[PDB]
Amino acid sequence: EVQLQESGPGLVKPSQSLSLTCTVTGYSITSDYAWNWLRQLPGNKLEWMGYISYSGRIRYNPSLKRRISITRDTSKNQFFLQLNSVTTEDTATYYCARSDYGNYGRGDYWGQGTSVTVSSAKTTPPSVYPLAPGCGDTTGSSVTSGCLVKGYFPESVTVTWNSGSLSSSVHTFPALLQSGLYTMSSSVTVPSSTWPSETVTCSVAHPASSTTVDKKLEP
Amino acid sequence: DIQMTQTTSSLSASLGDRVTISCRASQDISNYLNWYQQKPDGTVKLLIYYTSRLHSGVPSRFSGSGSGTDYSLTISNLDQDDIATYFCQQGTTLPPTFGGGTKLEIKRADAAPTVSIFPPSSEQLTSGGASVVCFLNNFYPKDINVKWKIDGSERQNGVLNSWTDQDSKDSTYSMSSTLTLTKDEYERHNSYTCEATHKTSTSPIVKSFNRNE
Ligand SMILES: O=C(O)CCCC(=O)Nc1ccc(/C=C/c2ccccc2)cc1
Repeated sequence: EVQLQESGPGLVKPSQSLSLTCTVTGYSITSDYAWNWLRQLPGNKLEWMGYISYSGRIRYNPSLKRRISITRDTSKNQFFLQLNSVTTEDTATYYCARSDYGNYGRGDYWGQGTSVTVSSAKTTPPSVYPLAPGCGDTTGSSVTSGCLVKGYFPESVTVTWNSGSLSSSVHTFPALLQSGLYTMSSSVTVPSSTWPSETVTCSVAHPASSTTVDKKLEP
Repeated sequence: DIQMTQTTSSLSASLGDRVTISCRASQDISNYLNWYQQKPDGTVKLLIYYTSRLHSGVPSRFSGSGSGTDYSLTISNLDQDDIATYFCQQGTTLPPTFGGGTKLEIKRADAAPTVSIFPPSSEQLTSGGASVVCFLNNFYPKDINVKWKIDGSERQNGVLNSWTDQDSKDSTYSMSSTLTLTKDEYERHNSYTCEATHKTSTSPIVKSFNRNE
């Protein structure tokens, strides 16, 4: 029942500082253990950043000691990461974790990870386009429809579907960078006897821009 | 820093099988070695600490061995849930350091992709863009090739491909292919084809539409 979760901005400009919080519940950060910041860069290469012990002792990875600072607030049962002078190299998934303070050195509980992007690029909402079969494209047993989410920044985006039949297989394809901006897509497969009879619409949320659009799919 | 090396980054095995994943350290770490499971959503779980001791909750089909610099994780009676990346970590000195991980794929029966093509939308065309899209859904094995042809002529430039993670329940892969050209380029040609070449078939799977229809 120990739980950690990291929060903080998902987009930071080059040369500024990155700030994150880890909220701990079900255990007190003063009782025992070390409280760690880690990060995983593009290519899945995992890197320990530092800790604050339950007694307030602090240690840092030598590659980052010049730019890093970990603090705690025992009143809120939270610990914090500040990393200064960030560049694109600091784009990563950031993790908090509880570990043994010495002995076996095992990290026994981890947060889910939060994604931080370091770029000067502007926050842009997505364009959402319906994907329906062409007119002369007579089909068979079931029908695949989709949405194209193009030209947004930063990641991430959520695509949810509503149709009527719980025999809907959804696929969500990871986004790619198309010349500065992100593009992704999602598909849904429904029986041919439910569409175009029953309405199908995709919902695309983009929290960075706090936008939500719904495209109805038309034959 | 102690450098941790997992020489194998990719591994593919069948359900029930036994798999061994190896980890090596740049110096002697006296059995202070831990193993972790990272699921594709990024969730991380401790499996084994101090070479061979099970973390609370972990099934007994996970086990570990080793001494000195060489260590191994053994997963036997391999399960559908074990699709993950497996990382080692030395716990003897600061900074704590991790291996690059070994990705594990669960084998499955060969399956041919269900292919679909979509023309540019009404709305997109008004914007002056034109994206043709192709879904190749629910195939195995992962390796697959997609060829776009515009009026029969092959198109390599302006194509984006995106594979999903191995499906956690059925072990299939899916892929989207996206050809992006300008509205004017798009409107200069009649036929648009999407050709899937996969192990499951000797001849490609072809889907297309014609604008003059
Ligand atoms: O420098 C030394 O040799 C010993 C200093 C004592 C010490 O802090 N040991 C120690 C402290 C913390 C760890 C943490 C390991 C860890 C591993 C995975 C995730 C999060 C943390 C591992 C070892």
